Amino acid sequence: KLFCEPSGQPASTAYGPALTGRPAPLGASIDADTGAINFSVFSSSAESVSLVLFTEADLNAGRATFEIPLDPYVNRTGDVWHIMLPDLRDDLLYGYRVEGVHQEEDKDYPGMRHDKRRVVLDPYAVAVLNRRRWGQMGPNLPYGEEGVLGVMPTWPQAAAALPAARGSAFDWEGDTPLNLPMESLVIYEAHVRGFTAHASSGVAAPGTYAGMVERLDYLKSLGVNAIELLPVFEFNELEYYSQIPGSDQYRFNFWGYSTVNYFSPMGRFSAAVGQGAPARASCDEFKQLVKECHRRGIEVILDVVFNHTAEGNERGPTISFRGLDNRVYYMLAPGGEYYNYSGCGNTLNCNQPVVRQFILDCLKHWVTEYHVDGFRFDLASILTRAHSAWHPQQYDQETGQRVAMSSGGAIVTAEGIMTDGAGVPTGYPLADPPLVESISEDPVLRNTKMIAEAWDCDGLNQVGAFPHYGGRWSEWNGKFRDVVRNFIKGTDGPWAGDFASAICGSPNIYANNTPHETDWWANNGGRQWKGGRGPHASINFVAAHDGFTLADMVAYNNKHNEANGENNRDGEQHNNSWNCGEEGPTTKWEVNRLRQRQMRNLTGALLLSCGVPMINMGDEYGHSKNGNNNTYCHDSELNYLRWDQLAEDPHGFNRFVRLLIHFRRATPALQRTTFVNDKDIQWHGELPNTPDWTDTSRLVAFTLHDGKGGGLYVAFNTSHLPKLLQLPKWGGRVWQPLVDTSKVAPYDFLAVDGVLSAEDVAAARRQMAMWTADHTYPVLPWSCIVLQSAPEDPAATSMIK
Amino acid sequence: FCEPSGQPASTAYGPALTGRPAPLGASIDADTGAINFSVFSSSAESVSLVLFTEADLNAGRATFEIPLDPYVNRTGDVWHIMLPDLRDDLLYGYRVEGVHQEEDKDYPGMRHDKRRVVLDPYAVAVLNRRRWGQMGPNLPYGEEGVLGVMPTWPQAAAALPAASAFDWEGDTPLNLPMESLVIYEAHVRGFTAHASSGVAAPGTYAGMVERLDYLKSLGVNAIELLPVFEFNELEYYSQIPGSDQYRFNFWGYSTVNYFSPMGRFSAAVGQGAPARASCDEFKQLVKECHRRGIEVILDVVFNHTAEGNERGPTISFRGLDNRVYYMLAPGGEYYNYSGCGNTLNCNQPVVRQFILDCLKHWVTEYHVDGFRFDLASILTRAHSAWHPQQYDQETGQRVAMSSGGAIVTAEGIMTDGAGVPTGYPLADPPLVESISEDPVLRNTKMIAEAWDCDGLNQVGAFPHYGGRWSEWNGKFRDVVRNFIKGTDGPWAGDFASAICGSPNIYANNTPHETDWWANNGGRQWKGGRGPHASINFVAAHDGFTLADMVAYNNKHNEANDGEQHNNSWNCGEEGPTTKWEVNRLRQRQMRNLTGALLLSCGVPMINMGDEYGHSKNGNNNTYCHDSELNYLRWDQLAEDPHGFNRFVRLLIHFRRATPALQRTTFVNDKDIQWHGELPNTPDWTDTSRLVAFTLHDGKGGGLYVAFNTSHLPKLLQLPKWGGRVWQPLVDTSKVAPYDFLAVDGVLSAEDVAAARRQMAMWTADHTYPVLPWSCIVLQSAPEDPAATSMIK
Ligand SMILES: *[C@@H]1O[C@H](CO)[C@@H](O[C@H]2O[C@H](CO)[C@@H](O[C@H]3O[C@H](CO)[C@@H](O[C@H]4O[C@H](CO)[C@@H](O[C@H]5O[C@H](CO)[C@@H](O[C@H]6O[C@H](CO)[C@@H](O[C@H]7O[C@H](CO)[C@@H](O)[C@H](O)[C@H]7O)[C@H](O)[C@H]6O)[C@H](O)[C@H]5O)[C@H](O)[C@H]4O)[C@H](O)[C@H]3O)[C@H](O)[C@H]2O)[C@H](O)[C@H]1O
Ligand SMILES: *[C@@H]1O[C@H](CO)[C@@H](O[C@H]2O[C@H](CO)[C@@H](O[C@H]3O[C@H](CO)[C@@H](O[C@H]4O[C@H](CO)[C@@H](O[C@H]5O[C@H](CO)[C@@H](O[C@H]6O[C@H](CO)[C@@H](O[C@H]7O[C@H](CO)[C@@H](O)[C@H](O)[C@H]7O)[C@H](O)[C@H]6O)[C@H](O)[C@H]5O)[C@H](O)[C@H]4O)[C@H](O)[C@H]3O)[C@H](O)[C@H]2O)[C@H](O)[C@H]1O
Ligand SMILES: OC[C@H]1O[C@H](O[C@H]2[C@H](O)[C@@H](O)[C@@H](O[C@H]3[C@H](O)[C@@H](O)[C@@H](O)O[C@@H]3CO)O[C@@H]2CO)[C@H](O)[C@@H](O)[C@@H]1O
Ligand SMILES: OC[C@H]1O[C@H](O[C@H]2[C@H](O)[C@@H](O)[C@@H](O[C@H]3[C@H](O)[C@@H](O)[C@@H](O)O[C@@H]3CO)O[C@@H]2CO)[C@H](O)[C@@H](O)[C@@H]1O
Ligand SMILES: OC[C@H]1O[C@H](O[C@H]2[C@H](O)[C@@H](O)[C@@H](O[C@H]3[C@H](O)[C@@H](O)[C@@H](O)O[C@@H]3CO)O[C@@H]2CO)[C@H](O)[C@@H](O)[C@@H]1O
Ligand SMILES: OC[C@H]1O[C@H](O)[C@H](O)[C@@H](O)[C@@H]1O
Repeated sequence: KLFCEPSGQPASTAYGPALTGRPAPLGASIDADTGAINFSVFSSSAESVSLVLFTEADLNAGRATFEIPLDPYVNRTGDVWHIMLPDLRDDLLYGYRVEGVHQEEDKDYPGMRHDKRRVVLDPYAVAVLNRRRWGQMGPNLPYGEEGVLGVMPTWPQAAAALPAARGSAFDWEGDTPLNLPMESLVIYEAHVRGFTAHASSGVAAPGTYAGMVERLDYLKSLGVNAIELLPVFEFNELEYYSQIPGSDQYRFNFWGYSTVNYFSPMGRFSAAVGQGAPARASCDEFKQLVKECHRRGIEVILDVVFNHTAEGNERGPTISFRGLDNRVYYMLAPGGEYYNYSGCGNTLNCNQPVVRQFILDCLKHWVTEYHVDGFRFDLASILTRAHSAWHPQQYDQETGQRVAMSSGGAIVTAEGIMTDGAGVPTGYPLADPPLVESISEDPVLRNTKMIAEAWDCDGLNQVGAFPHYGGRWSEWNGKFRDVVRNFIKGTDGPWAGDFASAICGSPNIYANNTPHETDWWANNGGRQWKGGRGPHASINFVAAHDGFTLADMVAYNNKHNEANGENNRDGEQHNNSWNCGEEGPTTKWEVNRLRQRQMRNLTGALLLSCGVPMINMGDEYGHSKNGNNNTYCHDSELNYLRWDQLAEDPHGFNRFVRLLIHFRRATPALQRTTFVNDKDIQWHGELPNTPDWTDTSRLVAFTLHDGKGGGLYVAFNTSHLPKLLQLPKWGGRVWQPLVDTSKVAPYDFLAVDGVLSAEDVAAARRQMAMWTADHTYPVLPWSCIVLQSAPEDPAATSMIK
Repeated sequence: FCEPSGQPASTAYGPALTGRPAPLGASIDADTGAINFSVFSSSAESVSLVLFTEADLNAGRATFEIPLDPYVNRTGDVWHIMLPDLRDDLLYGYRVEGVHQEEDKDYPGMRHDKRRVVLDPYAVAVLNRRRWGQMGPNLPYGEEGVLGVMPTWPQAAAALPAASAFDWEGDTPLNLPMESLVIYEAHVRGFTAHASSGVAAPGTYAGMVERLDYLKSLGVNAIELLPVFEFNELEYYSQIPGSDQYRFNFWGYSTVNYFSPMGRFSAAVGQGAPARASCDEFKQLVKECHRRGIEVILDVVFNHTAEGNERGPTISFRGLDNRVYYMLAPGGEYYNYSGCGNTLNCNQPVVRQFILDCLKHWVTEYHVDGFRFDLASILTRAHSAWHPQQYDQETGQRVAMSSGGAIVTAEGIMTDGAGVPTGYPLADPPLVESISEDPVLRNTKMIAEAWDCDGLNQVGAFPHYGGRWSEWNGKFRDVVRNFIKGTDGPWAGDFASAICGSPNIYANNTPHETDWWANNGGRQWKGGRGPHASINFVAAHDGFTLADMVAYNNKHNEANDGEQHNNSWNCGEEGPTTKWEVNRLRQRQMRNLTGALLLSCGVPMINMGDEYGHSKNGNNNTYCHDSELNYLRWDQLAEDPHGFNRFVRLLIHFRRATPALQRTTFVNDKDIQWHGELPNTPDWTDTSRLVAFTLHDGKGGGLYVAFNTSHLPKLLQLPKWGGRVWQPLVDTSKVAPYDFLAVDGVLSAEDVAAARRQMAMWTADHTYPVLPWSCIVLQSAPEDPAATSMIK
């Protein structure tokens, strides 16, 4: 009955005799009055659970240091196994050896995959230790043979770190989440390793959290106020380890979309872990990073991958969920086959109530413990899909043994199709997925920003209609990307009209609510989610870590992923790109000229649109992956911030981008929570108020008011020919040049900085005064301008100085 | 030895000697040191030499009078006397007695009056009134013994030769190749009269010297002076109803004496110095021009004199030999091809020789470099001849002759003695021939204003004697003015020709169907000349200012005549305005006209003031105004409110630095090519508003030039020259100083490089945007792909 009562297992050279303990909280926690360590882990299906303890030396030799088997009657309440250890030695790490049935051993129990030869990881582990250093192979052991822990050299035994002692807690120094209004954000999408891994970073600890801190100043000076980190939860970079043919380079799991543990920071991004620090060092190093971001005005948004795990399918390794309770954690068919909506091996059983709670807890854990500001949910559609349910295992009354069940205990239709227990066939996209409801409504998370990549690998696309619970979710707007890429490169079809919509924050998606005639989601489950949102629901992007780099969108018609080892079958097939006249690096002046313009024209579309822009690390200076549009597996300069190329800025593109960011941020009209109307914005062409929406259009142009008598004139000429634009006349006022991608840098962006003085800017405005007074502006093919309304001053046409 | 001629000595000289007829004028006998006086009159009966102290001259009174013996003191029609040991501070004239036609109708054309004392045509210096605008004395003119005509025309006298020659310090005329000239038409008083000039002696030869560095810095290498031969600025002295101000003869197109420099442009004469002081003041001016590589070209007026018609004053020729010196009908009426009252008898032999002697004088004595011939057509016309006077061998008295001795046809029409009707324009005028062939003048430039007031126009075919003559090209003016304002018609085509040095006017051997001169007297002159035959101008002292032809549709001459068809456009409003679009457009058009002028083959001339936007407030004939209308506004030049003076200055230097525009032969199709919005696709239609051309430098480089005269802007596809890109230099659509991208005190070489780079994407695309009513000049340069990287 009582938690303090000893449970029978004897003391050791490193702990007191075990006590009963408690179900809550899940994970390992410090008991407050005794100082002891309570362990709690869920499994509905395990027959036995042992807590396994390791020193690092023993961990590395594939052996346990101590084992404590839990009594199934004492050390268990419902489905939560638990035990407590006083005087536990700090140099020890922990896991669980879970015994039960496996389907390959007995057909009658499909979905069960217990294996006592493995020691599995606590899902709620605060920190994980296995391999200390990025890219370091696991130790050479006789894996597979009796008594040795670990799957293979690329998957050695891992273990969880004990909770920190009372009195030892992080000095936040009064740090808090920043809660910046969403519409005010400029998101930079970044990878922790790649941010400083290149020799040119010059940081003390390349490719780490601490390293990232040394170069955070550059981001603040760039004008960014949010950073979105690619997956930061423990993953195994050696999981795709193999040789690249034609090379001695080896491929890795670099990006990290394959999560081993969701509660622990990636240890092989921690400088301290590389230097031999205890496993929790990653925790405090990550905290430090978040503190440093916040000091600099930068929010932290974590890319989280709750739709599949590193365990893959049946052929993958057993490291956590599979060996604890495979039927609970993964989405399974009645035979035990893994659903593969992720396209990565398995699908997490998101709406199953234990799993739901896991995810809730996880998000609260990162917000509360690490002061994070938001999450970006990889393939978020899978979080809408209905789970697989199994009946609770029924045991024999007299015998105590295990009783087999109709359909293995899978809850099915009369036709055998799998079900969520509540009458919904497994996989069905729910209009009201209870996981998403809980995320949207949990008080701990109420000021936390949520962003959905609203699609998955089974062709489900929910953009415009992700279950958003009152405007509580924004979305990666891939239609924006497609529209901007198409319109800017110069293309027939609806792209001018669509581009104008993109510029306005895509009201055609988020405000409008009449669905496509053949779109099943929008006509059914998504129906109620279709309006009731603003332009800030749209995360706008032209490029991401996925797909072509900005520079490569203008240098490559086609992808070149041969080095990825899926023989070019991977990555986006339709990039809507144009090489500007020749594939890859060229010597032709005409083509390079054009690319310099196109890069800026695309950036202009991005930073001059309503909604919320996101920039892919590197795109702000011309970064190239040599035409590889899916560099998930390369630990090389293809995925690193080129501090050397940034400094060089050979055509002044970084200056242009920086300055446009700052300008965007100084322009309230661009940062809205409600959609612009005809008083806010007007559309033009070669003549004022005469836009071209035809299929052959190559021009979109508009005025944007500032509600103080001023505003901007913006134009995108996507023709192969130059044009003379007649500008709308605002009485008493004249348009003044600011942006012009026709001009060689620095005259492509007329604002004061280290390169152009106030005098230089005024001189450059006066030069054109005859043109602007005339309300006439010449534009180059494939070019972009931004002008500002100023009070007319007839003295502008007299001699300058 | 010259025999004594019998006249007594006096306090001022010794017993007179006979003297010689040569040289004409007053001169020093090399043998005795005596002053020899010589003077032509075939018609006179008596001639007395009259001498004046300055005091006596001022009081209308002669100090001495020496009657000449008609036998001993005369050889042929030349009267002469020598006076030894003459007080050199006296001045001289002649009292000439003879018949007058009003006192006797039998002698039409004779206008002797012995109450007058007339000036030596060959006078080296004249004294009459010492200061500009100074009224003559208030004498009882017309009464017995009082000399002078009225207060505006008091008695003049001529100075004697000096017995201390000027120090030229090796000065010679510069003999610059004609094709290298940029000419500045200027007026000696107007140049420094304005308070802002800040000179010691405003409005004088000495004052002009003090500001010549301005002209050198401007890049001008020839100055053409409005008439510096003595004239009477009080000829038109009269009050202007509007104002306090009086009307003058300001410009000076009404000469009193052709051999004397205008005394009232001399600071020294105005200060009481002897009359000769102006000779040295003028020599100093020429010397100082030459030190600065500036040539001196004199505007000369040999087609008429200040004596007007029969209602004007007898001061010189009329009283000496009216019949010789003036073009007369058989009743003694004054032909008036000049539109001024008289016509000088240019091709009669004594007259011819006078003009020639005059030109030689100014070249030899004053080191002048060239002449501009006012209404030069008049010098091509046949003169009027009269039989030599007949006297009774018995009585000695005059004999009347048939027709008054006029040499007429059977129908009574006047003739030149050799069968040509008086006034007929000659293919081979001996005066123009002599000018063209005389060795003294062989390296002297000659410029004809080849028309006159009876509608004779000879441009394209002035008798030029192997290209010895250039001409004011009035076609250029009209064409450039019409093309640049935007005007339907043949203007684009004519403008292209104007740019080529007007070969349609000077090398075109095919004359018009109707033009008499070209089909007859001028036929032999219709070719054999290069573009340097054409003196190009957009404006001159006559007509509208550059500024004003862009600000006024119609003239405004109330305060006074003046051109009626000006081909101007005010750019949207008459005169001054606050409308911004008008002022902007005027600023461009000033540059656009000046560009047409300075980017054309031939020889450009700039009218004083037009390099800073000088205005005459819409008055297009300011001949009678001694005021800031005709003064160089040093204050306004200093202000340069929209950088127009800078623009002009640079354009002039750039032109001098461009051999391709300074030619003695005409451009062919290898030299120049004609483009439009597309390369090699010009528009010659009646609605054309664009002319553009490439001009080779002979080294693989060259210029792209274009004038958009449309009201709409254009995009221009430039012609692609392999391995090369066009760089911006001139763009009249850019606000100064970016209208002219050249290094000076305002733009660094850094500034220029950066201005060029800005546009590297436009030029590499071979695409150039131009504003309406604008003009650009680009410069072919080797292609540098790195131009489009960061300027840095
Ligand atoms: C938003 O969303 C997406 C997705 O989240 C992001 O997309 C990017 O990231 C993706 C994931 O990184 C990436 O996809 C690529 O990887 C996945 C796998 O994660 C691939 O998925 C398919 O193919 C794999 C591999 O064929 C299948 O895996 C199954 O089979 C293998 C067995 O072949 C199992 O591997 C396991 O066992 C092997 C063998 O024992 C282990 O390898 C070991 O031995 C080898 C030699 O024999 C050695 O080479 C190796 O070093 C040893 O370790 C291995 O470690 C172990 O995992 C799997 O477990 C099993 O599931 C999948 O079933 C199948 O779906 C894709 O094809 C790849 O493209 C995307 O391209 C990225 O774009 C996106 O970025 C986000 O925005
Ligand atoms: C090249 O080509 C041309 C021409 O060379 C240049 O053109 C410019 O210069 C022109 C010449 O300066 C200028 O023309 C203007 O002036 C001329 C004359 O020089 C005019 O010619 C016509 O009209 C006049 C005036 O009616 C005629 O004059 C004749 O009659 C008058 C009147 O009697 C005579 O005047 C003489 O008599 C009176 C007697 O009392 C004297 O006046 C005095 O009393 C006045 C009051 O009662 C006082 O006010 C006055 O101050 C007193 O002195 C007068 O002084 C005296 O001379 C004339 O002698 C007699 O011939 C002409 O015959 C007739 O042809 C033009 O009409 C004028 O426009 C042009 O406008 C310029 O553009 C050009 O610049 C070059 O490219
Ligand atoms: O140069 C003359 C030509 O220019 C214009 O066509 C260009 C397009 O604007 C430009 O986007 C690109 O088109 C490519 C598509 O974007 C790409 O998806 C793929 O299909 O290849 C196309 C080119 O190979 O390039 C073309 C021209 O190269 C203009 O639209 C034409 O009308 C014009 O004749
Ligand atoms: O005026 C404010 C208005 O701006 C935006 O509307 C523009 C659209 O984005 C744009 O596509 C275009 O719409 C036209 C279609 O493209 C065309 O095919 C045809 O059907 O006509 C449509 C209407 O013109 O132009 C509109 C502006 O007229 C924004 O989307 C609006 O919500 C906003 O109110
Ligand atoms: O290219 C060398 C050539 O240039 C100049 O000739 C141009 C003329 O100046 C210009 O008027 C124009 O002539 C055209 C007429 O206006 C038109 O009405 C019709 O008759 O055709 C004419 C041309 O075909 O163009 C010519 C250039 O062709 C200049 O006159 C010469 O010095 C030189 O030979
Ligand atoms: O399912 C995968 C795909 O879904 C969506 O249709 C997106 O447009 C695409 O970018 C994404 O990768």
